[PDB]
Amino acid sequence: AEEKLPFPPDIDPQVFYELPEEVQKELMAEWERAGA
Amino acid sequence: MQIFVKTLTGKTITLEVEPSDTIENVKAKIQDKEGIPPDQQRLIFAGKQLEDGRTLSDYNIQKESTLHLVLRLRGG
Repeated sequence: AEEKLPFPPDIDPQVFYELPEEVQKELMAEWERAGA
Repeated sequence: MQIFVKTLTGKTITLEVEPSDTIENVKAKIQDKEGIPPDQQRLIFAGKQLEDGRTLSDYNIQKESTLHLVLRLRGG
């Protein structure tokens, strides 16, 4: 949560948190495997 | 007629559709507007997380219904 995730480019947590967790959370796990 | 698919950056793709197109046709028009692979597209409408074998009429989607996009990243 140290903003270690792929921020700030390609996405913003105001253009993808506009969802149910069920797909924001998969994004939050997809970035973990993305290299983050 | 043309829906407003808001992408992961706040931009709004706008492309023509019909109640005889399908949820894979909207991804194919997005593949024209952005060149994004339908294999990573994850089109959504009010969070009713759309399918890939329906029609816009099947969801009472209108010509400016607005949608969202939340692509897959796969691994790299």
